[PDB]
Amino acid sequence: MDFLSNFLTDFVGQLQSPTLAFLIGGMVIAALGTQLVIPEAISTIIVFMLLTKIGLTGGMAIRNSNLTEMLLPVAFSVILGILIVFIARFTLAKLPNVRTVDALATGGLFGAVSGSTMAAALTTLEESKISYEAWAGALYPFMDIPALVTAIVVANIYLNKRKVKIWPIIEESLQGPALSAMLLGLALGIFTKPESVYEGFYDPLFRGLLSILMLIMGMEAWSRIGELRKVAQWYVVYSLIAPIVHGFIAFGLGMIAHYATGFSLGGVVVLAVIAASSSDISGPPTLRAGIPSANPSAYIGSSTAIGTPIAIGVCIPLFIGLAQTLGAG
Amino acid sequence: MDFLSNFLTDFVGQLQSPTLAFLIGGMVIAALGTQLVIPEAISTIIVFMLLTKIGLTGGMAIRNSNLTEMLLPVAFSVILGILIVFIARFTLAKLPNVRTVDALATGGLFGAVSGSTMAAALTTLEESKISYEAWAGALYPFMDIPALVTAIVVANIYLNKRKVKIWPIIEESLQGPALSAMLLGLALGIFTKPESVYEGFYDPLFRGLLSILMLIMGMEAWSRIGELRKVAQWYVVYSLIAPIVHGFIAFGLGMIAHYATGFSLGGVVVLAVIAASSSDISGPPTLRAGIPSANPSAYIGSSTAIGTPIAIGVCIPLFIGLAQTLGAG
Amino acid sequence: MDFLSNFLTDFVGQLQSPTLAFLIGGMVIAALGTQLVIPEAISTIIVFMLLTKIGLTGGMAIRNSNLTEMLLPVAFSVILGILIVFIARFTLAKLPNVRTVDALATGGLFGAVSGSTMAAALTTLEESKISYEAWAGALYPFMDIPALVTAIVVANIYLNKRKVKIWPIIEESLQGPALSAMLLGLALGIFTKPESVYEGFYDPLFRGLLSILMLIMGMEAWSRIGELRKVAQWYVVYSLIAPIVHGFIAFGLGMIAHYATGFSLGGVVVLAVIAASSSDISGPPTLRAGIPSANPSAYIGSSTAIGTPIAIGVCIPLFIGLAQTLGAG
Amino acid sequence: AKPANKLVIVTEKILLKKIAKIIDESGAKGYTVMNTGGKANIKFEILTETREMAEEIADRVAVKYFNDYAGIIYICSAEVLYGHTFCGPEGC
Amino acid sequence: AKPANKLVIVTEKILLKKIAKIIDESGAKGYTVMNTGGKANIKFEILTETREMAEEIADRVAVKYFNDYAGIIYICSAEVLYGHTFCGPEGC
Amino acid sequence: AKPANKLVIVTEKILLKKIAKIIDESGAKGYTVMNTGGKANIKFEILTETREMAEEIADRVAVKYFNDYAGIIYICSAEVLYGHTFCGPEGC
Repeated sequence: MDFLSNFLTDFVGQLQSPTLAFLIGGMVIAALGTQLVIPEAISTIIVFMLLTKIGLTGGMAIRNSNLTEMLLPVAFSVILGILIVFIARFTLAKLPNVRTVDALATGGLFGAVSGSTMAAALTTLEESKISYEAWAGALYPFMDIPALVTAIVVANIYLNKRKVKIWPIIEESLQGPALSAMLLGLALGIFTKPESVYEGFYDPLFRGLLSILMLIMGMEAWSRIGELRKVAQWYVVYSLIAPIVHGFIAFGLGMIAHYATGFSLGGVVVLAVIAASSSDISGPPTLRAGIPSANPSAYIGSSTAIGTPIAIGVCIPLFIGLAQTLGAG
Repeated sequence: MDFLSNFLTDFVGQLQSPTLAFLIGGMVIAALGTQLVIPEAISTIIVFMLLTKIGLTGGMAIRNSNLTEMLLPVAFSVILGILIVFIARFTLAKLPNVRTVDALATGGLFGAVSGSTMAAALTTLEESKISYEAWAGALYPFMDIPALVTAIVVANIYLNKRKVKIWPIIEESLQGPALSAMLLGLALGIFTKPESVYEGFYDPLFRGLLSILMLIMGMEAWSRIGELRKVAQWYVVYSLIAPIVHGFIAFGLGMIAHYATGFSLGGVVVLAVIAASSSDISGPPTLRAGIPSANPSAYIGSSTAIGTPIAIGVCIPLFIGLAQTLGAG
Repeated sequence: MDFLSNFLTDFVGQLQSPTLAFLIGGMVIAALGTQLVIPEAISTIIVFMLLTKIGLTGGMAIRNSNLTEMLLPVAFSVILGILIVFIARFTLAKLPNVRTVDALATGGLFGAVSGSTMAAALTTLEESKISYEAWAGALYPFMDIPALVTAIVVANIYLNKRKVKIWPIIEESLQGPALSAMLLGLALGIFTKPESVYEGFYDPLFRGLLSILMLIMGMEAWSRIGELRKVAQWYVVYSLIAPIVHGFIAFGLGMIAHYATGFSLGGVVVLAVIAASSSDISGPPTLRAGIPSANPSAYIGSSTAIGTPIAIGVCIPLFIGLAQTLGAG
Repeated sequence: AKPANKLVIVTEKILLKKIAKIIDESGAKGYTVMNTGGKANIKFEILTETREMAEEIADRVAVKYFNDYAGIIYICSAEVLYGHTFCGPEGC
Repeated sequence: AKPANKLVIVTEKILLKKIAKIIDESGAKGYTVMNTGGKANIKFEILTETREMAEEIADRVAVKYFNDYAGIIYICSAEVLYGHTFCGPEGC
Repeated sequence: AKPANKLVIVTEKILLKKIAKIIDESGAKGYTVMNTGGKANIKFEILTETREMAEEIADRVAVKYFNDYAGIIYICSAEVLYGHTFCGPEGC
């Protein structure tokens, strides 16, 4: 049976990792009233460089691996991203005081993927000596894009009925920053050979630049908290429980691919964590330009301030611990 | 019977290299209409860091190598940069509709050197296991500076005829950005010992930062393309054939040093590529402040959009293939 | 009889090191009239990244070492920071034409700590194969903060008598930029485990970013020099001699801990250099917001232009040479 | 010495590529966009010969984005001294 | 259009978090701060309904920071066209 | 207050160090330069006591760089409230 004795030790290990320590450390200094600011120019280039590596590592892995082995987990990521958004449409969009336009916006971010949470799952898996598929990092675009597009399409359809086109929605969402960079990383990885520039400039300092960005998110997450208390009380209950619910559905779907194909038991952890994670880098900018009517405090503050720490501190130890007690680990 | 089959593989290898793949990838995403922009603050510091490494390796090699052996190839670089500018004066400046002010400006950029093309020649040479002189990277200042100065001096003299001073032209060009950064790298390398800071912070991610800069040039090259089709039809014919002609003259001069002195057959490839390359970092800003009357679309768009891809995709495989069929390779 | 011949070789070695060569190289290009500028966005993130590494290495050293072995050297840093500021109160603040508000401000910067000079002492010590305490990098906050706070407290008290709150003085100084970043690095190092992100992103390119910052300081040091000749003639005499006097007091106090505790003879060199150094990164901004009436050119120009080169070119070779002739080296 | 109206549009940075389309389609002979803070933002500066043309850009932006996004637009009276795109081929 | 007075404050960057406190405490419904060089600096742009309130912010900054720091503040008359926080709940 | 003329010069970034020489040689008591986006321009803000002095800076820039470079300069009327370099040792 599952045990929580090692979960607390694993939970603390996530609490001390630079991905979450900097995010928490940013909250502490911002609460204390620090005047430190990271210039917007550096923040813009960090977002591009973090996702180019994600696109690159998802490109050199999709061309080096058999496509027939990675079609069912990819088909599950596409299904999962769409399913999570619709869950918020029938669960979060029906509480007493919750705007349906805001419920779809926050459902889209929770259905999308978090680069920091996904990068923390791969780091924690190898530190636990659990083997995972090398192309698990290529699942980022197959859950992010379908989740963002679904949120915009359903919300716009709901808005039209309250007094339709998908391609203009897709092309405007996908061509924006932080989403074209990942495709650029994808296109270069699949066709070209960026191994010389990926392992020398994009890989070694990817997690270094991530720590700076979590500090930016952590510092601003203090402002979102308290501003998130001015909308509704159901965006805190959802952001606390949805990552657990989304991950458990992902884990169940991962087992179907684990028995149908040779999907490793340590690879369903990535699929579970990739679904529990709520996007905070390429999600908010995409939903802001796709659903302008949505309050950009009930879906940015509910996925960055509460969405990411839970999916990175309570989900990763839970699913890795669940994989260890269920098989290889 | 020598075969061109290896040229196509080498041409494809150059097409997939990060120096050219990012430049081509920048054109593709910009054509698709991406909103991804690299902030001007990052672009300014990339130019300084890319040219400091060129200066640092150009100084740490001048003081570590015998000056007697390198004087003739260095002397040839000075004559080569001046000769190329005058070639455009009597070849491109005599076309039906071509302004002599613009022809001198584009001749100066094509006579100057390109860090993205020179760095690709050294990378491709070592991938082919062709030994080159360690100070071949010190030829950048000895061709770039004479070429830019010659264009400014000759164009100003031509302008005065329609209604002269060399030192004010030199000092204003030399003290601008992207040119004083190299001299700072040159002075530190020759006198000081920057080896600790060069191989830890200037060498390892020089080629990584180059990829970002090529993406910037590639994205903006789409705007220059089409804007170059409205000035004249001869800036495309020139920028396509001039790198081949400039390199073949450099190769012939390089073989003179290969017989007069011990200049390696892999060193004439650098001398040939360094002449075929068209400057796109320290070239346009210097000519903009030196020849304001020149149109900054017939000499920036003719050297960044067509000048560099030809000199990096069609010239490097051609000369390396020429060196392999001529001797050691 | 001890010889000064090796001091000249060590002084030349400091003259050629990248920490001082870039600072001198910045003056040379600025004097020659370069237009090269480092964007303010990059300069803002360099300061944060240089001090986070200083804070990080001061946290991973405190928790890894016995506290009883560092109580006296740390207590000496607190005493030294306060003592140096008061020295300028009774020595520099009594010259014919010297404002007492400015004298306290420059006393605070000279009593504080320089991250560049401290980083050059550790680098030079290992080049001389002199073992030093691994937690010597943790002495930066225990003298920088008391020195800056003392300068603000004494000057403000002097201002009130010349015609109030004590705690806001500390919290306003401590929560500003370049000082909260160091504490952020301190808190993460002591509690969390940032070894993965420190040794891969913060340590390997710490001195590389330092060279750029010294270039920034070197370029602006030309402007401070020459304008510093319009305030008083005693700010040059003090800045030339105070680092020698401050270091020799530090050496005497540090040598007391060498017999009282197990403080290594190579650790008093750090304590001597750390006191001879004058703060130029986190010092000027703190004193500007703490003592607005102080001229921010008789204490910035007297500690960045003259304070740092003397403490990094004439102090480090002197104290390292002194330790070698006194014992282990 | 040519009267002009300085229309200033301060909005969010997400509308950089959308407001500029409205400005260009309105016949404005060049604009000026720059970064802007505040508790991130952008600042437009469109110089229009006549007020009716400045209000034409103002109306087409407020009724399209100001309902969902946050911004303020104001007009200042400025006198253009020299400009090639503004003051025709010979003027000012 | 609603008449307004545009108070511009150009000071040092160290006063970004101190001057903005004076603006907010004075009842100004939104300001505009951006990076600025010059001879490092910052530029404020506060739109106030009345001149007496624009000068109120002016006095509270000059007598508090201009004696020690360097700065210049000036008022320009601009007409606000569209704005939600400025023109009340319904206006302009 | 003290009346003043706000001369604004918008040019290319390459002329940052050349136009500033014209401003300083003209006796202007400090200028205000800042970056401007778009895809690389700069924006100057010079406050002059009289129009005859603002046009002197305008004359020496347009006839020297506007023939080859692209730019636009305009004058706005603003009243200086507080300033040490502008309003002498005690004024305004």
